[PDB]
Amino acid sequence: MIASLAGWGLFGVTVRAYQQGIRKVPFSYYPLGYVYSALGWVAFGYGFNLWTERNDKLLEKRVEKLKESRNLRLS
Amino acid sequence: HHIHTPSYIKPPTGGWNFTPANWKQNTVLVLVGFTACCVGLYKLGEAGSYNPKLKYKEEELSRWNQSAK
Amino acid sequence: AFNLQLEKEIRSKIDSLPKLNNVTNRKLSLTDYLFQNAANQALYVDNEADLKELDENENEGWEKIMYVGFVPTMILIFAIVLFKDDKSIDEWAMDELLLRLKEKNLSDVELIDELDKLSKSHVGKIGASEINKRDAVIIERILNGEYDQLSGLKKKEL
Amino acid sequence: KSFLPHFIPKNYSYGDYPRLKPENLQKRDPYLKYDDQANKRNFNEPLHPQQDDLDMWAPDHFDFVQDSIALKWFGTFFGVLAVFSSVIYIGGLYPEKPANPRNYPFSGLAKDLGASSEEDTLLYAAKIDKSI
Amino acid sequence: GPHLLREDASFQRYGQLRDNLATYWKFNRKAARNVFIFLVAVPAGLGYLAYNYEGKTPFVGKRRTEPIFEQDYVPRK
Amino acid sequence: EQFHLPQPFWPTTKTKEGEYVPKDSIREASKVFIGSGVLLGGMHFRRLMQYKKGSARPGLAKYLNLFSLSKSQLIGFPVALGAFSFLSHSFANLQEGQTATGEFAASSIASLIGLSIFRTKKPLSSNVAIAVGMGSLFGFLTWAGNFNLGDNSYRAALEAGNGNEGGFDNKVIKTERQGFWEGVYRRPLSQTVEDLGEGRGIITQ
Amino acid sequence: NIFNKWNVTPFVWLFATVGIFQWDKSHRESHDGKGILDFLGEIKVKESLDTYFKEYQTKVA
Amino acid sequence: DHVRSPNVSFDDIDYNNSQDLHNAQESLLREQWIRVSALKVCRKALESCYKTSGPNHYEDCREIAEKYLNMLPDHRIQGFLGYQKNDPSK
Amino acid sequence: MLVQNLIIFNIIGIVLLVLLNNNNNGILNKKSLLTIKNELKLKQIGLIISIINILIIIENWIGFNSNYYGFQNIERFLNIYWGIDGISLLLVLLTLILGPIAILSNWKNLKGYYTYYVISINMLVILMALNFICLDLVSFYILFESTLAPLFLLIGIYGANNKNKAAYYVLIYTLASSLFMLLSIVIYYIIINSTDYIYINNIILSINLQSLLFIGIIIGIAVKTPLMPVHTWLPTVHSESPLGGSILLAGVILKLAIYGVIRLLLPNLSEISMMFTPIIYIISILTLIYSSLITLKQTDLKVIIAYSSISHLAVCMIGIFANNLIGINGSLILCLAHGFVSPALFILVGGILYDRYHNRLINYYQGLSTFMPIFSIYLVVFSFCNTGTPLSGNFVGEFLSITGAVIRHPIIGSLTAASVLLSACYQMKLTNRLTGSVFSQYLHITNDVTNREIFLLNWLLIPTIIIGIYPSFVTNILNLASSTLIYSVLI
Ligand SMILES: CCCCCCCCCCCCCCCCCC(=O)OC[C@H](COP(=O)(O)OCCN)OC(=O)CCCCCCCCCCCCCCCCC
Ligand SMILES: CCCCCCCCCCCC(=O)OC[C@H](COP(=O)(O)OCC[N+](C)(C)C)OC(=O)CCCCCCCCCCC
Ligand SMILES: CCCCCCCCCCCC(=O)OC[C@H](COP(=O)(O)OCC[N+](C)(C)C)OC(=O)CCCCCCCCCCC
Ligand SMILES: CCCCCCCCCCCC(=O)OC[C@H](COP(=O)(O)OCC[N+](C)(C)C)OC(=O)CCCCCCCCCCC
Ligand SMILES: CCCCCCCCCCCC(=O)OC[C@H](COP(=O)(O)OCC[N+](C)(C)C)OC(=O)CCCCCCCCCCC
Repeated sequence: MIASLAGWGLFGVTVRAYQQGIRKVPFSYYPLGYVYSALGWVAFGYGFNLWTERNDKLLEKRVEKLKESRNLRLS
Repeated sequence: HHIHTPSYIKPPTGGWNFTPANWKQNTVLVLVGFTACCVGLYKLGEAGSYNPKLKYKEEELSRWNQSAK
Repeated sequence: AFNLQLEKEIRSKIDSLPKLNNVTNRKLSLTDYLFQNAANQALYVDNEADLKELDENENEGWEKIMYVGFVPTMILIFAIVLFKDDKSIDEWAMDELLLRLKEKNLSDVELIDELDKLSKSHVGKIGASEINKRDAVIIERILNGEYDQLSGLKKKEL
Repeated sequence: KSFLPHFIPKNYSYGDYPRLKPENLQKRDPYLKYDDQANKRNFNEPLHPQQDDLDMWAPDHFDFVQDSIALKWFGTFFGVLAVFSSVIYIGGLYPEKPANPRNYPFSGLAKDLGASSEEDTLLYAAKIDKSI
Repeated sequence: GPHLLREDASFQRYGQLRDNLATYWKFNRKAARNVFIFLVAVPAGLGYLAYNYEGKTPFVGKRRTEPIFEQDYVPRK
Repeated sequence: EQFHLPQPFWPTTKTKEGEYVPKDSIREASKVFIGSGVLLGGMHFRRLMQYKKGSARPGLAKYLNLFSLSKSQLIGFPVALGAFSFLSHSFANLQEGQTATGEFAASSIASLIGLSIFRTKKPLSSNVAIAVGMGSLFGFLTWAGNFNLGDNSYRAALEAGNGNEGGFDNKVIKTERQGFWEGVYRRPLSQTVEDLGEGRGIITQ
Repeated sequence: NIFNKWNVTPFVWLFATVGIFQWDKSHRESHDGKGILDFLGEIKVKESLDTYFKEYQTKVA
Repeated sequence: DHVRSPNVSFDDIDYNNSQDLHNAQESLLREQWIRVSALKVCRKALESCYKTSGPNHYEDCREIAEKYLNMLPDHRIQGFLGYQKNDPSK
Repeated sequence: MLVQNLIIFNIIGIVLLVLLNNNNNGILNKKSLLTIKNELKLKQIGLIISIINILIIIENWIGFNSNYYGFQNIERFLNIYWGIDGISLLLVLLTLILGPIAILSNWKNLKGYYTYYVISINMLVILMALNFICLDLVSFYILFESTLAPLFLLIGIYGANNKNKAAYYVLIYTLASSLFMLLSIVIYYIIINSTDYIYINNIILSINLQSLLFIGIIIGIAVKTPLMPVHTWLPTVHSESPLGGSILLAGVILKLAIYGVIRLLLPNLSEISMMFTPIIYIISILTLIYSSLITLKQTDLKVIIAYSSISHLAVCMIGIFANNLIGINGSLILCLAHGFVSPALFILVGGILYDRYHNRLINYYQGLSTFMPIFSIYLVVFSFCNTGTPLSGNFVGEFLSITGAVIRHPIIGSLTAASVLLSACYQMKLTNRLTGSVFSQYLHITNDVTNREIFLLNWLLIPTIIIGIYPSFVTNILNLASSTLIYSVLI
């Protein structure tokens, strides 16, 4: 799961780096902002992964019922 | 004679009556170059060429016509 | 190689000529564009604008990239289309045709003799050419029967 | 005497673009000096909307006679060569063959001309020599 | 740069007009006649040639099934 | 033999021969013509009352001028709508159903009739240009199946088993043509000859 | 100078290509016809490529 | 080495088998390219017969020319889509 | 490996150029050090990135099997399947080779903002290259239309006097027409639940539904080739777009329409394509003939070349809709040959003459051979390539395309031979004038072709002649991929 959270933190680095361009400051200005931004999107990324993992479990349970519903139709 | 503007117009073919000062030196090199691979054309041609009327015997062709019949 | 002491000489001399629009021992490195202080970078451009002001179509900065990266890339492309061991479908089909001729005529003394002595390089040169080879029986057998199996795949007729 | 080429409008209306009589520049006096001697044009001369049809690079305009006269002469010429052809054909003035045209043995060389069997003889045979 | 081209006002006026012919185009009877010919008449002519001979020309390895030369000669007298 | 042209037409229910009781064109056009003239004329005299009630208020006057209809529009609009209803029903009776060509003809003629009444002070070619544009819009409206395909939609077909819910199977071949929304793995070669014809690679060369 | 940078270049390309061309033929005399570029890597075969295609079409279904 | 044609017909497979339909498509393509190879060999015989026979080419190469003119219409690539999507017997 | 590396590497390249060139925006008012020599370092990094993209496709080419039927290098990335065949492989390499050429053609003829231009060029190249390796209809449409965003801004910022007209034309002609192609893609996803290439290729739809789907797709394709009568955007866009924009538009963007026929029409709508071929041939033949006669009357140098491109792409459309291998291979070779000659003619006409005299009116130029002999040699050489003179890849493409049309339709396909006459009429009318008579009185003598412009012309001419003399370099790769597109049942 580290690889997924690694990308989310890298997304947060991009968000901060893009913000520096908006505010017209050097990208090395206040380096702690990248650390703050990286962790804020790792937190969102971890919650996002739980959301998607839950969705796949729920989708399988609903699909089983849908297949039984379709088998009756195909007759 | 005229003005050929040869200061900056130097096409591969010469530009208005151009003969370089060292033309004798270059002519021998080109004549050597022309002669050298003119023999190369001859050596390649003798190896690669063939007579298309002698590649297959007339007896080989009679079998072809009957087999394809 | 910023060499700040060298710019000061260059900057001062342009000051000896107050009029405007009326050095080869200078170079920069890759690490200079990112690490020099903001004061020094300003000085270099002020000279570069003024040095260029005091002035054909060469040393434009692209020649090294194209002749070290691009031309070898096209050479590599030229090599691949020349010396890559890749069969095409038409070249495969000719080899397959000769293979099936061998399998249909195993009891053929004459044909297998020519097939074995027909080298792999002359497979695509069958017929009349400069190469002196015996394919008369090989051509004779292809003209006799049909060695494709297309009729065996269309099992439905009209 | 000198007439404009075809498909040259006698009037046009393109807003404020200057309206001028079309001048075929090919006909300009070549012994005058011009700023563009090859094109026979002076600098800043207004161009007709179809000037590309009325300058040196356009196809040459021959005007020795009118087109209808040239077309009438052109038809008159080839009409004579057709009347001459038609008089001989209808009257049949061309000579007859002095000999029966050439014939060949072996059923007119039918076998030598790609005939398979007797069903395709006259398909490929040349004229047949009936006298063995 | 150094203005290496001697700009001609009449050239510029002529070139500007040739780019902007669309402004003055009127869909009159003359324009309608050319529109009909180029976009209706000619496409219809090719339209009927394409579907008339759609699959009606088996010209691959087409054979000769009829003699070319006459066997006998008949004089005209 | 007929030319084999593509037929890009959305699916529609086709009435069996002997069906399609025709609709009275004059009676249907009468209701549209009379009802429109009553409303347009009635709303005209209602707005004249609003004029009399107030004419020194610019806000009311500006809004009333937008909705105001000229005299030739008060007559032309009911006539154009009445002719449209008559010609739409008249052509539909002719063709045993409604077609995009019939609606194109009915709308352009109805527009041209109305345009020649309430657009008298414009060139004739200008009125024809609008009428062709108006007629094309309604022909396109009919071609697209009016506001919805209804029983011919894929969702309707999917509920009737005429969709692709069960998938495909090449072993099954059907003599009858597949449904509009249905896809198959393999088809009878006779159907291809019916569609394309013989020739350039079908059966013969 | 007839040996300038522009005249020599086409000849340098020509001879080098012929040299590599003749080099390749000898390499095909000693490696069962395998070419001089065989060091870069060989060509993937149907069986190895079918498995990727089989897993690609299963997911699509 | 020299790969071989996996002889597989559309008539003996379920198209829902992704790998089996792929083989039938490949199988039909490879049999058509072989017929193109055979046609070229026959044309090679025609050219050699024509050159050698001289004025005798009409008689000497008659059956070779007849065979080439018969094979030419159908010894060309036809694709697999035509037979995959059409059942001739229906 | 291919798609993943081609996207990840270029994103790092895009971010790198932004980080370096935008670190000093904050009221520093400094002089920097990368801004010297027209942002030379930033230009050089982008030039290197373009060349490296060519190296990535090569690594996957070494393992390509020309004797394998089906897509290879099948990959999954961003929930999308990516694969390559013989047809796609050559178009990807053509697209990536033109990347460095587009950058180098605008090496020193931009008024400023070199980092923005280089990024957009590398961004246009990758999006177009990725369009040849996607394996579903929706991914095809995403990459088909994604290029509009950078192309619209590229024209409007770096364009000529009428750039505003040209930017609107490209955005509205192409977006409106492609939305009709999106309608057909939505229908496929509704009734089949997938847009995968292989999945939809096996399904036969009703002959009426195939007609509606064909028309939707053909509207998007016909505008982007372009064909008559929806071609009016191209001459306006080409005359105002920057030189690099014209090279990519004339070298890659137009070839996506032919690839659209190969993917979106031939294997899935096979039955209806045979029905539409006479209509396609009539439209294309008149596109070829009309564009050639219209080109005669043009007075703008870059518009003449733009109309020349329309005539040849009508021939490509004719070949690809032939149902035989000769026409399909001929259309593909003509696409590649055009992909080099057409950008070269824009460099000669809109990159060398325009950079010296800043005027594209034909009336100002004649007798250029007197003081520009090197320019005249390349102008004459590429003019004969553009008219399909033998020994050029254009002729091999044109001859097989015309032959494929004749085999497909002997009567009407014979009109395609007018390309031989008509192309030489307008191309040699322009070349005979630029190299004819006395050197123009409206021009001042200046420098001839420089080393950079010689380099661009040579490396667009070299592939054209190698393909022209030995096209089997291309036909071997295309042979098995093209044979799958033929639809016929001979009994
Ligand atoms: C004692 C007399 C009492 C009178 C009471 C009515 C007051 C006067 C109003 C004028 C009549 C119009 C309204 C009529 C009723 C509303 C329409 C209706 O329900 O249909 C009735 C009429 C006949 O249709 P019928 O088939 O008999 O009804 C169904 C039977 N199964 O169907 C019709 O044909 C009615 C005509 C409608 C067509 C004209 C209207 C369209 C054109 C004008 C548009 C008005 C502005 C647009 C409004 C929408 C704006 C977004
Ligand atoms: C100046 C800069 C210009 C632009 C440069 C572009 C840089 C791109 C950086 C990407 C970083 C990376 O790699 O992210 C990847 C990670 C980890 O992916 P995963 O969890 O394994 O999911 C697997 C991914 N599949 C499905 C492709 C396999 O996901 C992310 O963070 C997602 C990025 C957020 C996008 C916003 C949508 C999600 C929020 C939902 C709210 C509705
Ligand atoms: C558990 C995971 C999250 C942990 C951290 C989250 C709270 C961070 C607060 C730290 C203090 C702070 O923000 O301090 C303020 C700083 C600096 O501001 P500056 O603009 O440089 O001002 C200049 C300051 N001088 C003058 C002192 C130099 O701002 C930042 O660094 C902004 C980063 C905000 C990250 C927001 C993440 C949002 C994620 C949303 C997903 C849906
Ligand atoms: C493959 C997917 C890539 C996706 C990422 C796109 C790039 C992001 C750039 C953000 C940073 C930025 O705005 O930076 C600006 C940079 C560089 O400008 P500059 O010359 O340095 O600016 C001037 C500064 N001076 C004055 C100091 C020199 O402009 C770019 O990069 C432009 C690329 C985007 C153009 C196309 C937009 C299309 C939008 C919709 C896309 C579908
Ligand atoms: C089968 C393929 C053959 C390849 C080799 C053939 C010989 C090549 C000759 C190159 C040198 C040359 O002619 O170009 C250079 C000469 C220069 O003129 P000059 O005589 O030096 O006078 C100089 C005086 N000026 C400056 C007034 C001319 O021409 C020109 O610029 C004239 C313009 C026409 C260009 C001719 C290009 C011909 C290319 C052939 C296209 C297939």
